[PDB]
Amino acid sequence: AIPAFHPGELNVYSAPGDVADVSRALRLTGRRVMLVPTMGALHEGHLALVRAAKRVPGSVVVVSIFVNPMQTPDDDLAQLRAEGVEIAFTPTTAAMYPDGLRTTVQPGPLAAELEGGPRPTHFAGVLTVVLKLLQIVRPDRVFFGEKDYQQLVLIRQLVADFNLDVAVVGVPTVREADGLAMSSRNRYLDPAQRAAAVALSAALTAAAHAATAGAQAALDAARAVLDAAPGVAVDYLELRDIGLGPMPLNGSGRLLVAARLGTTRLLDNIAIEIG
Amino acid sequence: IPAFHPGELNVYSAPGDVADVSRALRLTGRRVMLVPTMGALHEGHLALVRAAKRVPGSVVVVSIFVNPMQFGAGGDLDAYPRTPDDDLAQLRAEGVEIAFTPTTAAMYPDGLRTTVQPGPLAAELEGGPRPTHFAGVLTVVLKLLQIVRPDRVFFGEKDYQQLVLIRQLVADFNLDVAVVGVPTVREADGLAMSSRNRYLDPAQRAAAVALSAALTAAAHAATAGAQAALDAARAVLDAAPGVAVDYLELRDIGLGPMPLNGSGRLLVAARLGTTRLLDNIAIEIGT
Ligand SMILES: Cc1nn(C)c2sc(C(=O)O)cc12
Ligand SMILES: Cc1nn(C)c2sc(C(=O)O)cc12
Ligand SMILES: Cc1nn(C)c2sc(C(=O)O)cc12
Repeated sequence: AIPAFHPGELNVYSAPGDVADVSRALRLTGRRVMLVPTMGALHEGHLALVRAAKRVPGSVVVVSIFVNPMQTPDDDLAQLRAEGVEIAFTPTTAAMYPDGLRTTVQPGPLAAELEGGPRPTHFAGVLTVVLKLLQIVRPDRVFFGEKDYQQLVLIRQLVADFNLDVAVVGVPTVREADGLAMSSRNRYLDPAQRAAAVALSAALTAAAHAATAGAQAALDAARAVLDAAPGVAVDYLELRDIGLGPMPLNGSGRLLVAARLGTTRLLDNIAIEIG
Repeated sequence: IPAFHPGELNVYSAPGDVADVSRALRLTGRRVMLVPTMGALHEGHLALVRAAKRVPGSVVVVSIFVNPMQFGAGGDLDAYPRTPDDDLAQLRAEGVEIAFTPTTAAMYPDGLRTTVQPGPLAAELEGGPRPTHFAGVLTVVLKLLQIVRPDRVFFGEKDYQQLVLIRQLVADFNLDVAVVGVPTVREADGLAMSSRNRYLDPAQRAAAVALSAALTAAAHAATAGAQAALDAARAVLDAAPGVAVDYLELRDIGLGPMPLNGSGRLLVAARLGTTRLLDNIAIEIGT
């Protein structure tokens, strides 16, 4: 028997088999199943993922809330109900890992770069759980923010390399009024830190406009903006091609930055068109 | 989609071709059965095919791919037997409707990039000296499952450790396929079917009955306990000219981090000249 599913309401499932059976039943009814993976503590950046999913005609939206051990609940659910989301998938760690940590996904060597410097197993955790959610839910499209750009690229590698049939959709970063990318970590910044933190996005938009004068100009403009900020310890500032290989001499790229303010690590990135 | 002719063998090399045919067949009600192979087909493989065929309304996909990722060496990949003409002929005789024969480039356009890391079972038994072998196997099997999206996938008990690892892949990644293990098909004297038996000369083929003889002796000895079962098998292997044993191990049925209770699996690997042969059997201890 298919688990209970009430159309137009928020249906919450905590068992992977339940959400798997309801998703498969809905697919058979002529719905397109959209998956929005999250770790809860939802903010407007997560809601942009939800809204992008909802606009696909025929969509049913599944939002998973799972804190990976390997990479309020009531508040989150209320936010999803207010968005018209019909399915939330809220499994326990033991439901996700009933045999513990066993077969995992090994990322390619991109996972050791950039964010993988301080956290060399983070992406193996992310890709393992993303793979599992994709198999449980079997969505037609899966939605991820561009803010975690290296994650997004590695996800696309997973999908290509394991021949997954899902479409991966990147959704542009949602930003505070001064450009700071949204994050639950922003609230930990004191006022001097929060003022300094706008240097990340300001550096990146300066670089994207400087880029008519070429790659070096784009990088030097971003470095000058970051150098104008106090208490911003830059971990990296890298211009790469769109798939995070070496930047080509012109054309399309991506500029990524990460920095520590006090004990809080912030990331941002932007599209760059060289010349 | 490309062309699909029922009651005929349709051969697709392009992953996208077999994926589109598979999805179209599933959409019309047929259940899709996958039998992954490395070619060089013998009656062991045909038993998997026959098991697949008997599932009602099934369409059978047999894949043939010598997977370079599960080979290290040392020339093992180049030496693997390739008999493509006979393979497709056998499949036509068995009434299989789909053969999937992808190229290396189609499977690995980016080389080795994201891969499957098996659990600790992969570092034991066959994996002890070949620590990357089962990562190769699981990577290729995951890709085939995603390409074909079968309802059921068929593997031999012959390669028992592989089968157990594929059940772990399926469970651990929440794959929506059922894994069917098919019992080992044997020559009249007991020798397990294998695409390596072709490398046994007459003397080695005669000597090689010792593996199956040892294992069935142990299974019967096992009414007297584990030591009795192991010592019976060791005796038979010891009496065999030119069999060099690499391991003889009695484990729990899942080969995992748990001791033997009542039900076990006894596994052997041995070398006859340069030919390495495997076999295994169910063991029931005592009562
Ligand atoms: C910032 C931000 N913008 N968006 C679309 C997203 S999705 C997300 C997330 O952590 O999933 C963060 C953000
Ligand atoms: C403000 C702001 N900061 N960043 C990194 C970007 S990207 C962007 C945009 O319109 O693409 C606006 C902004
Ligand atoms: C003959 C023979 N050798 N072996 C290992 C086995 S397992 C078996 C069986 O019928 O279950 C028969 C045989």
